[PDB]
Amino acid sequence: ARPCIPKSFGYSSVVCVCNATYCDSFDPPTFPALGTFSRYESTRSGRRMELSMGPIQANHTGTGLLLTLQPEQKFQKVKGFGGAMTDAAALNILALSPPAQNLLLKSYFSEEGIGYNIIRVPMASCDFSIRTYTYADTPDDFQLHNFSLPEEDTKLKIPLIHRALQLAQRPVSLLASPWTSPTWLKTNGAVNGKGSLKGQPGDIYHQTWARYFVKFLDAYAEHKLQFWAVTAENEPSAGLLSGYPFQCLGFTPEHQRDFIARDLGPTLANSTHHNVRLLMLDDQRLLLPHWAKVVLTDPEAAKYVHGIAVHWYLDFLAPAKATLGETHRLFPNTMLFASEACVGSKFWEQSVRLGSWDRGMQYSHSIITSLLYHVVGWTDWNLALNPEGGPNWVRNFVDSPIIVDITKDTFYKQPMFYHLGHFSKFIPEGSQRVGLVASQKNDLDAVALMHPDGSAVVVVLNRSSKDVPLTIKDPAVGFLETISPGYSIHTYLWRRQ
Amino acid sequence: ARPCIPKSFGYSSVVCVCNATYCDSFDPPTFPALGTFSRYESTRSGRRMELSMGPIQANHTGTGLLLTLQPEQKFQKVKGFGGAMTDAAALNILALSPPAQNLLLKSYFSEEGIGYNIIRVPMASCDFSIRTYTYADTPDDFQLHNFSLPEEDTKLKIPLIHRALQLAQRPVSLLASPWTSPTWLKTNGAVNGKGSLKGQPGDIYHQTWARYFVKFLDAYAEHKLQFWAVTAENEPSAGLLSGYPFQCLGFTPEHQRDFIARDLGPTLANSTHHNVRLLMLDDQRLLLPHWAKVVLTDPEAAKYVHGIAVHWYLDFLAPAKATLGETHRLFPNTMLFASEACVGSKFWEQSVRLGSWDRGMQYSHSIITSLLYHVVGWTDWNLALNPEGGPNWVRNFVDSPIIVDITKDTFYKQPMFYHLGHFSKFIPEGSQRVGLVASQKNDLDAVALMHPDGSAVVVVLNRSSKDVPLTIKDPAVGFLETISPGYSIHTYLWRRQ
Ligand SMILES: *[C@@H]1O[C@H](CO)[C@@H](O[C@@H]2O[C@H](CO)[C@@H](O)[C@H](O)[C@H]2NC(C)=O)[C@H](O)[C@H]1NC(C)=O
Ligand SMILES: *[C@@H]1O[C@H](CO)[C@@H](O)[C@H](O)[C@H]1NC(C)=O
Repeated sequence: ARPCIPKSFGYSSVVCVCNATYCDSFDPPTFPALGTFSRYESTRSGRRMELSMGPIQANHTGTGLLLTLQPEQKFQKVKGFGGAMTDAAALNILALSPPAQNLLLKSYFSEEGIGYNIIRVPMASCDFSIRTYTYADTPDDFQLHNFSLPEEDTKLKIPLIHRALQLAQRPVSLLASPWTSPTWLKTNGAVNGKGSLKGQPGDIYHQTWARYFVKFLDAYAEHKLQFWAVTAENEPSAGLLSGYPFQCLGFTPEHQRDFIARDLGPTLANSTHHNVRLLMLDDQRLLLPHWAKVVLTDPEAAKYVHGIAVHWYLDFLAPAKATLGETHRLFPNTMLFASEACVGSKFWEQSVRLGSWDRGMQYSHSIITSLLYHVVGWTDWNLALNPEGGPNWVRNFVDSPIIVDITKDTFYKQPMFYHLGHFSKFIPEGSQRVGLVASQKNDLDAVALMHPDGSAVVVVLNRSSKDVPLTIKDPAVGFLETISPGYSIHTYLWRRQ
Repeated sequence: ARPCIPKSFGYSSVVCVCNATYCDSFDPPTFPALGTFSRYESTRSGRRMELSMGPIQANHTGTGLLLTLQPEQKFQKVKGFGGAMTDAAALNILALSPPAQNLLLKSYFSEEGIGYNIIRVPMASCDFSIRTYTYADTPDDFQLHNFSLPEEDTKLKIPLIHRALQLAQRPVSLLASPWTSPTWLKTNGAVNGKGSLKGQPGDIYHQTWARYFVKFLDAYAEHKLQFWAVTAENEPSAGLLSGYPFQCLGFTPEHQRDFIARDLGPTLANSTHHNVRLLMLDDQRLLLPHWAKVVLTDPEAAKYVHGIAVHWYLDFLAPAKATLGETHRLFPNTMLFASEACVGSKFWEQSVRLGSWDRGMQYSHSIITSLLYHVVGWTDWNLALNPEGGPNWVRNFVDSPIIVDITKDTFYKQPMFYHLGHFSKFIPEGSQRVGLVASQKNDLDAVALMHPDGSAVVVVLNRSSKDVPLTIKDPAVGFLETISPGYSIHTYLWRRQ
């Protein structure tokens, strides 16, 4: 329907401007006849998910690199893509006037949008909140009667989550992650810094931290929202580092293991939410395969765990083979899921860089790499932030895909947003990654998956400056002749039958 | 040269039998000397455009009826006259022996015939086809790889058009019209029934439908044929009716308006055929002025519409003033044009009355009405039918100026043929209707036009049983004393210098 309204801010590309009466959107998707492919392009130079089409001819006039689809080579199945509804995000969003709010949600969740089917939901305050609270801050309340939900959950997170699910293309799943417990179960009695839970797994401190997990669940359920999964903690490696500034609860791998085993798992198991899946190690990729080795090799924990959740900090190198690769090898039946990613901390980079293509590229390179190493789903950090890059009670240190300019009632869509969309919109839940063979060495990143209905989808990223001539072969349909422009991103689709 | 060979089938008048060795034909056209007028005469009693000549008098003594030419009451200029090359027609025409054919084509297109200067051409199958087909029946071919012309076009319609042009000496203009789009573009997936273009204008369905016109014109260009104009759709209103039996595609006027502005207009504009004119509403009179108001008050639609096309059901009433007149008043610069007419649609009447005089009169009466109300030219329906009024695949049979009996290798020219001829032969493209006031109430239908060379033509029709004596005054030259025999049609021509 409506194209991108560009705006430069002195970066290598532009964002797209939406206010309360215009936003760039998509038409109900079409499915071109067997023999016909669809392409979506976004370029640094300015193009933004633009639909074009062409032939899958059975001749082969292309003499460069070949990408051969190998549909019989079958890999993991996809949970889906989304991002987190942090206090920050909820606040920045409700700054906007209601019509702007809807153009915004639609952008993320609608078919006119990019089809998010996941929302990560922090359990009380995190660094991206305007205050440090938990759901039971009243002291020595061990059976949890003053367990309540603040204005924050009741007015901000929850009604937006409802609206998000109304607009949604597809069914949406919900993920929870606690940052810190009530401070009267902490070795340090403080929402941050080197301070774990009190006593040892099994004891009453440990048993209450588990009941809070259940309570959060009942509480969100009165408002009629069920969770697909919860993480055991967000970033527990962090609570062992003295002077950690954000809300954090320490857990050595050995500690998480025994906690899940004796407390979290059994408590969850015995409750009406026994179907909510538990995820472990909600923390950085360099903590694997070790953390997995420790938690899962003990039978009594492992039987509760459904997946391992990881974090991409896109400012840092971290070899996938040695981390995720090795992790799948050691437990091929244990799913890998990416529960947070963000970029913007390099001290010398503005936290929010409006129209940064490099950052979009970094995003996609990260998701592709993800799926080539067995990952079932990728989840962004904040849905929306301000131009400073907040509101964060400690410091802005990360960008976001949508930035909200409250003073001008407009909001902007970063190259990030579209580099994500090239995946989330075209890989429904149930899709399965399938083989895809390069004919030769190439400066491109590629990935191929297969829709539920059995149609193909291949994302191609170019991070070099040079254009790249490319042929994608599909054994059933024939050859798809194309060029992949420098600094670009294509998502190709087609029927196979 | 050769006169009509008459034969009767028990109706009020005769047909002119023609075969492979004989057909009634005209001498090469001449002009009356200044001071003399020319007459062509057709009568129920058997005279078939008989040529005679007589003097223009200096003075006139009388109390009887007086038609006064008003050379300065200048009105619409004239595009011309012709008829439609439907599959049915081509098929009938092409099933006679070759010399039977040439004679049939010359009957319509030569100077020794009635010199048609328009052929309307259906873009694929109508109800006067023997099979349903589009040019793009492969489903979801949004790119129209498999767009093409089947035999109906390539061995029937085109060859016959080339031959028709060859024989014609006035330049012939072609007009093209689609009944249905491919079925994958339509909401109901059928060639018939309530249905329309999917989605909304500016979308992919609408963009394709547009491209289809251009492909259409591409293909006909490759066979060295250019079209003067196309219609936005044949009988759009019909596509809006539950149960509709034959090829169609339904537009509300808003739909048609928006389609024209957003898709059809631009697409034609950005192509080699931009010169091709575009006519809106290829439907019945009662839709005016409404449809006219809806399309023509939107300037993004108006800039594309070169005129308004109307269908004339002769068995059926419409008030000329409240329809055409009013429309001319609102849009004097959008030409009215008649794209179709037929007799024998109405449920209770026979499709073919061979030799029906009553039918010819119904023709000229209403072609004169057309001219009186700013219609710039006229296009009959099927050039040739069979004695059933077909073939037609929903059995939607109706009459035709020429009826072909293949078992006898013989075709029959009807009163309609000559009734049309009285106009088509004597009103070259560029003629301008002028005023003609009567001196008193009277049973005649008349019309006056001036040719491009400056000389006069007046058609006089008598639908009463009684001879009317009358005089035509033209101040430049004098008086024509004549009689309109009862149940007759006369065409008069004279120089003015
Ligand atoms: C076609 O029509 C012509 C004219 O009607 C027919 O020839 C005439 O009819 C009879 C038969 O010989 C003769 O008395 C006349 O000499 C003919 N008249 C003229 C003007 O030619 C002829 O029979 C028909 N042709 C065919 C092939 O059936
Ligand atoms: C369309 O046309 C091409 C070339 O003429 C042909 O090889 C192909 O098989 C056709 N496709 C379909 C779907 O009919």
